[PDB]
Amino acid sequence: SVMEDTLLSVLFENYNPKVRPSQTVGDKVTVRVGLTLTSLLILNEKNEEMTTSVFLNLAWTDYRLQWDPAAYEGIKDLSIPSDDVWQPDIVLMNNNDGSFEITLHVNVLVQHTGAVSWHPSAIYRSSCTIKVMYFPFDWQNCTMVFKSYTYDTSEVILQHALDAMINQDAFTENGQWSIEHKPSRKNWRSDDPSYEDVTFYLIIQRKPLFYIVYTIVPCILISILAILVFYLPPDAGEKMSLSISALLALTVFLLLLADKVPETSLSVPIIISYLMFIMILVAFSVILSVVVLNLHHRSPNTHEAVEAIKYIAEQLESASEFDDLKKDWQYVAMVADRLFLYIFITMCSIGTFSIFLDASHNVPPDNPFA
Amino acid sequence: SEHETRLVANLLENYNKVIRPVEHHTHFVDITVGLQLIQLINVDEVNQIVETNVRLRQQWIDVRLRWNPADYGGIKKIRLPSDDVWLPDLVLYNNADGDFAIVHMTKLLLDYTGKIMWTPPAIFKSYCEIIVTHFPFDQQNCTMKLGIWTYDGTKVSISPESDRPDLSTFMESGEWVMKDYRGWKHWVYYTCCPDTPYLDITYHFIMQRIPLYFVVNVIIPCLLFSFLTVLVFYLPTDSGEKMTLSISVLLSLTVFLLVIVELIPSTSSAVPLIGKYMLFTMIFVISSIIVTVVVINTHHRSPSTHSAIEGVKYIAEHMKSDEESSNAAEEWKYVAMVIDHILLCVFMLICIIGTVSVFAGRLIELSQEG
Amino acid sequence: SEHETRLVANLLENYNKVIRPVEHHTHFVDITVGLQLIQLINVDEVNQIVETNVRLRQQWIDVRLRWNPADYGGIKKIRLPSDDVWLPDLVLYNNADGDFAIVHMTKLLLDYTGKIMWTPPAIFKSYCEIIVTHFPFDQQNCTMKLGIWTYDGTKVSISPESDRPDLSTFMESGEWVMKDYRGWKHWVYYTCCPDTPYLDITYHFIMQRIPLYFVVNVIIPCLLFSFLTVLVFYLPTDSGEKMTLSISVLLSLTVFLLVIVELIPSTSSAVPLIGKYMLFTMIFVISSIIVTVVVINTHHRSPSTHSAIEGVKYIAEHMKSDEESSNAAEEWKYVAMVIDHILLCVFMLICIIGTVSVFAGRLIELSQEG
Amino acid sequence: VNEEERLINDLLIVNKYNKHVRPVKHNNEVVNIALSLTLSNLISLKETDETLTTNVWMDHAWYDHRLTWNASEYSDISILRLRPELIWIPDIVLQNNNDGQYNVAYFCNVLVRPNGYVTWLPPAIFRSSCPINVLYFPFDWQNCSLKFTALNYNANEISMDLIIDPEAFTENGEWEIIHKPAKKNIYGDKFPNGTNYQDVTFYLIIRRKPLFYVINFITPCVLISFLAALAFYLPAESGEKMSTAICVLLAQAVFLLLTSQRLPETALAVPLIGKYLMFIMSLVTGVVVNCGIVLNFHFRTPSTHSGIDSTNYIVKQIKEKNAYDEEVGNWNLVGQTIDRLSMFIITPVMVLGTIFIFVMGNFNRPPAK
Amino acid sequence: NEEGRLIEKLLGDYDKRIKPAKTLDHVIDVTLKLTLTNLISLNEKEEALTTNVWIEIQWNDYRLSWNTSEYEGIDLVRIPSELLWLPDVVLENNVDGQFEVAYYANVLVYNDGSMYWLPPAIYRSTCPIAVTYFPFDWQNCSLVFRSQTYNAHEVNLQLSAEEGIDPEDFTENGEWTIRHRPAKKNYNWQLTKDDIDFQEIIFFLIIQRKPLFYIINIIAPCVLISSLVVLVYFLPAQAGGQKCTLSISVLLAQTIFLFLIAQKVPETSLNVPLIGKYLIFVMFVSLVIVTNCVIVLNVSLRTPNTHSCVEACNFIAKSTKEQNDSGSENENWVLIGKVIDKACFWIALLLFSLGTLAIFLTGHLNQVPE
Repeated sequence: SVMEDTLLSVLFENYNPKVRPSQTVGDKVTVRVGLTLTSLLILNEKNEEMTTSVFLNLAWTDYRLQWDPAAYEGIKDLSIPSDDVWQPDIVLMNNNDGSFEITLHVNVLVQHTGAVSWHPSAIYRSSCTIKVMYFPFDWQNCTMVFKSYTYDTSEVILQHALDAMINQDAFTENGQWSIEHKPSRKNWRSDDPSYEDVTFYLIIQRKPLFYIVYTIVPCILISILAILVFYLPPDAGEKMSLSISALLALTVFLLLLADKVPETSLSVPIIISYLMFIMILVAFSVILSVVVLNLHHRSPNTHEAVEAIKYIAEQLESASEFDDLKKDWQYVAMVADRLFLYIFITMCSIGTFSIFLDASHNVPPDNPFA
Repeated sequence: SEHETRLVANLLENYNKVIRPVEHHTHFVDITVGLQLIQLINVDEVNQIVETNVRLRQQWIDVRLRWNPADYGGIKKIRLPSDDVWLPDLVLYNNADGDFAIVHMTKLLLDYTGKIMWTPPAIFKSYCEIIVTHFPFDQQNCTMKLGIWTYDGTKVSISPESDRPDLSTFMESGEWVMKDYRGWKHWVYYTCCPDTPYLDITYHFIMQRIPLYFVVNVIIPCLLFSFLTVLVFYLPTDSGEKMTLSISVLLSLTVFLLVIVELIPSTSSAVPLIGKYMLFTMIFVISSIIVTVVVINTHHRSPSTHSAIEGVKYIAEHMKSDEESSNAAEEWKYVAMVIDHILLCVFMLICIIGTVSVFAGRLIELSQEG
Repeated sequence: SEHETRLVANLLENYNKVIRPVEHHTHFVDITVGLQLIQLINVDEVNQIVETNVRLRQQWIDVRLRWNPADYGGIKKIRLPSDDVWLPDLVLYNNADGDFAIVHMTKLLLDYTGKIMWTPPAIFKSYCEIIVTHFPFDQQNCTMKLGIWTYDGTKVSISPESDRPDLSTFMESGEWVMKDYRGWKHWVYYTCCPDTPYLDITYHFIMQRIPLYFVVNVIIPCLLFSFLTVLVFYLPTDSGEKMTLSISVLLSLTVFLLVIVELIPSTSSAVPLIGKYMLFTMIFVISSIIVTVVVINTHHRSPSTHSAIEGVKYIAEHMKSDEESSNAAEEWKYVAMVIDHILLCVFMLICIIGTVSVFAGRLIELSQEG
Repeated sequence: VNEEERLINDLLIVNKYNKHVRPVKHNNEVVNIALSLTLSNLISLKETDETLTTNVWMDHAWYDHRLTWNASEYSDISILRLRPELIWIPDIVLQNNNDGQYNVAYFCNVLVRPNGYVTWLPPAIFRSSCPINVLYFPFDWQNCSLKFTALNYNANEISMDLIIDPEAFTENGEWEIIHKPAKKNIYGDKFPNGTNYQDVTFYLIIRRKPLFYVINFITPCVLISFLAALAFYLPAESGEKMSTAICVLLAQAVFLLLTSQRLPETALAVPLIGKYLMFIMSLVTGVVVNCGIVLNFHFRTPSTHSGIDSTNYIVKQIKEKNAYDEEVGNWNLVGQTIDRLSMFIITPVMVLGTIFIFVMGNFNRPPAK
Repeated sequence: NEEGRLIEKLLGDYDKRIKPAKTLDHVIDVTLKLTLTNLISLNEKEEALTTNVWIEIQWNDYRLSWNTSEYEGIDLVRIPSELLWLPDVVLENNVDGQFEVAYYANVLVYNDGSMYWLPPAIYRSTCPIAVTYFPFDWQNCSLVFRSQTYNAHEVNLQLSAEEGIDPEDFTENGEWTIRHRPAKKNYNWQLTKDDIDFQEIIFFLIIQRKPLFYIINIIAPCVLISSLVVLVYFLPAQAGGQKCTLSISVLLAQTIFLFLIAQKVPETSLNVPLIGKYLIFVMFVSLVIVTNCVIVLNVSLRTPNTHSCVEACNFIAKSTKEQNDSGSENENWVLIGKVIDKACFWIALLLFSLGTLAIFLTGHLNQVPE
């Protein structure tokens, strides 16, 4: 009773819905912003698009809602729909690639002397620079800048919790990636009067090892038929034609591979590294098989009286066997041996190279997890 | 205090939001547009659709918003939310594919005098020419008109604000590149009606396309195929033993050319390139076609290639000799003298066609690169 | 005039729309519903989705709408805005995949008495069985039940009105054809609860599907592939000298149909059918494989066809006689006789299992055709 | 008329009743709220990303003490309707599966009992991120956990107490629903200094995998394998089909490669385990290897891959001489090795082929354990 | 000039949902017209389209002719949507999607009570293009639209030219073309048996398409293909013995290519419309290509196999010569190529005929509808 109807009344009599919990132009209302992440569902590492979900915990004080006996001293804590406070119509300078879901228009926790607690989980369409640099083992970092899209920091100050909180705090276990750390730094670019956005850093690490495995098999298994086509010559010289069949076959195979590679990066591309040199490794088996094909080509051919008849017989046979013996002199196997071992150098050299680069790529550019 | 409540309430009462600050029958409501694309998110030259960042600077005056010491004296310039304002139905003429995004419920600023600005952070859906003339090396100028939508120059007039580039905030992630962009004003009166119609801002986007990755993959299997067909020439004249062997290649390669066709027309369908680009491939690819068919039909062009005891000896020797003849006949079929002709016949052809393909390639690259 | 203001004012005060014209503890609200289907713009047999239009002919009564010379007298039948009506949350039980569209904001039929109807040109997306047994020749009857959503019998009741076909306005551009369409009513009380539950209209769509496009191309490559198989068998007789050639065409054949089955899975899962069907193709074609298995295995089935001066004349003709009986050996295996049994053996067996394929295929359509 | 005008004026739902005020008899323990979960349908499953679109009947109950009516409300009709904005509605949040706001399970018509007890239960088209993990593929196919409850209120403003999942499991799913337990609870946490919001915890333990991919996929293996199997039987019956035998490698090779290509395609659409994916590609490689083996083994050997008297002696010389050539080749033939090859092809096919369904079983036995 | 009082006067009596109908037996005079401006999506196989229509709306309601303070002030007024009778437009046969931006827009009230309004609308529709619209003779797109609310005994729509156009702003990036746009104003009475006519707006659109790009992709390949097979056909006479199988390699290659085509463009017609006539020539000119193609191997399949001590021994050896000669003789009577050579000219003129039959007829199906 103690002026309850009175209080109650006066409050709703004088209280202003559309007003800011501050008095004039000054230090403003110090709103607390801090989100405990739920998990993330889709990383479009290719366009640098980020759809995650977290809690929008906001909290500041409404010294305009401090109650009295019944709602203050009666029930120190009571729930009341928002819709009555300035809400950070927050957009993300890079990210905020789309609207809020479970972000605004939801109830809030209002304390006795005016404290306000609003904890809503939400899904948000963002876009961070995971750029086409989300695959190097050295990976990269990003700028996630949150802030309102009609308000300018003049009638409120934004403030954070931790900066180490981490993003693996609610990292998706469903992620083909991994994370090292999440930096959180408060910002106010001076290119705009409006103090604004906060930059949040993603020192992301995404190592999904699954198909590069059977990709290796081509390179090496194709090599099987490759070393084979380079081995088949002094193995079965008649490989002559069958050889060409091999490369038709070998080339179509690698071209189909050419088919799956562009359409697969089509959703998760970054630096060429792997492709850069396998591209070379490609060109390598490609041309090596084709010049060996020219190795194959280079051969212009390969690619008394009684006794007289006898004598005429003696000369017939012998005469042309030298001729076909000439073909021997012409297609001997010197090259095959020499370049099948130049094949030895080439393929085992260029092989242990990307082997190496790849080797160097996973270990060397790994520690910049920062 | 200072007429506190009397101040605020009076203002609400006699003021109709929907009213347009019409001032006598003349100048119309003078309202100016000023678009600053902060940045672009994505574009589809094929479907000529773009999602872009726009901060619309909208200006106009409402002499009804002028004040005295009890509104301007309170705090010079202040923040009043939109609603109460008459929002020009802005519209991109041949564009407009989408609603202005974040135009709604934003705020504006009123001066001690009245002058108001409405500059809400937009990003929207666009629709501009690309025609099959945008992907050219010689580009096309995206004609984009902007201006008042349902009001005439007698009720209202949209005017421009300034010059500024489109590559000022052009997307570096675009598969295209900018030349220049200009925008000049205009008033459109129609021979239809004797009346004076709306005003408009006309954008002109002059940019040339094609990211270079494409460039390399395609022309190299061509010089690739060039060498196999090059081999298609040299293989036969230096070795007609694997004519059919090459039969294989002819199959494996035009099919390679066939499947490359699925890939690049979808590219074609993925990105609108001026068809006159297509003829490059047309004759080029098709000569691979006319040349083969002749080269290999010719490759193919050849009939079959692609005392008494003493007398016994002479009836027998005579048998060996006319078959001797016969052998020479079929060889008199596959000569190695003109396969050399076709070699230089066409290689000059290829160095002609090729250098002719390089011709227009080089030529308008003498125009584009400029 | 005629109690002008007194008549419309009184009507608004003591009139309510939230309420339903409940009349004592009995038959519920007499709801008369029906389908008036005149267009089926889009449907997918695969996902069993149907976006059609049916004017929702509703018919029921509310005495409160009865009038005298001051509303009936005004103009017999008057049409009132639907708002005043309690609109049922009708919905497709195992369907309802979409909102009804165009029902809101419409006209309502009122009578001097009270009779009322409102046939809304409702268009919506539906969801009913088609399963893999949707498009056979023997059809399936999509069970479509419709009735009040969240209201039980104790408050509202609906009932059929008339029988009307489904083909009355069935799509002549449909990839299907109708046979019959029946709709009877019922009330569903459940063993769960002792209560008397909602009423509903159950439609059953009986119609056979499948254009003949997929059909023409399944069988063409079959007969054509049976031509090459037929060649498969005949060649060893007319050209066994190309058994290897045969091999090539089996790599050919095999890849082609292995690729044919690729199409199937895409198309089949892209357009629904009862698996029992592909079973036909399965063994029939594994039959060409099982048979080429044996036939070419059998085709390759064979070991390798897959004085003293007087003295040497004798060592010599000896040389010749040894080899001659020897060449007789390889021909001893390629007897050119079993080759004719294999094509006839299988020609009959393919003419028979083909006629077998032909059998259930036609039997099933001597069932469908019906 | 029995005080009806007056009484609903007494309740005035919106005006007299505090709809923005939840009748929890003021600050105390809580309003006894109860949630009931019944899945009406499961339309889409995404095993790979642990996401599910499913329909639920959001059966809700709580007593609205200000809702109790009198004769011309209560007894006039011991049951009546009242919209959401005129009925207190729990703010049920799908705790770990509402990362996709609820549809038409929102502000819907509710049921008004006579003595305040109210009943609101409409349909929920929802999306969830259930505990798939890369362990939602072994045969147990995990247990999908979900919690439901009134999000906003705590343990002194709300108490929610507590149906099979296969009750409305979708029959067009590529999986199988084995069980679905239901038990409510309430729980505070470390950073919170007080207990609150009670919830409906419903675990769904399921299983899935086709008996169809097995069909057309192993099918080609014994068919293809017989080719490679015959491959070694065929080197005997007629190894002379050198080039043509070579053709088949190209051909059995191109077949092999994109077969594996279709594999990841459906793979990405499905998080496949490492245990199974290897037996597939391991064994096709077994043939791939032996195709390469086929190569060499099929082309591996170096070669198989007195005057009148004077004259004819010349021929007997040329005779014998190239007879040495002729034979230098059969030296290479290596034919008494033939059977052992295809015998030691049989043995291994038996070894590995068995090793797989041997392993098939050694893991087929323990789950059935 | 009573400016305030007048506004306030009518608003007193101002009636919303009531039509400006003098009385009830002669309806109001409603004017409408549409100027096409965007034909956004042509999915002819499903008969649907999306267009930005200028909905020129006009009618009369002197319920607000004004005085000196509003009529005379300015013979022009722009008053909000929700403030006068509004035609809820829709295309009977087409509009399958509620209008977008076609309503809720500023209307126009001159001074005598003339009302003008014109919102732009992007919406979906379903015009003809039913197993026809792909010819050279075009199916006239007939769209009739009217208010879907009331019927012509109270409402009456007007129109204008029914002779003059759809190509007014027919899109230049359409894969088609328009040649005429007729439009009639009419009453309501359809096949379905509806009475009380509500007038509507008929939209004829007989348009052309088929600007083939795929034509020569189809035309040069087939010639290359025909030649390829004619290679198969004449190349044999030129080709060596190792060519029978040579020819085969081509069949394999020829149809690998073939059904790949069969898979390529069939896709084409499913994503876009369909028609069988043009379809018939291809597959059957294609099946004949295949036919004489396999016929060829069956042709290069046909033929039987081409697919004193001194003297006693001199006697017998002179026999192996004549003996084997009889054998090589075999070859003769077997491979005397009467059938083959003639097979070249067989397909040749047959080629000319298949071609002439087809392109001559394509000449016709372009020339009758020309």
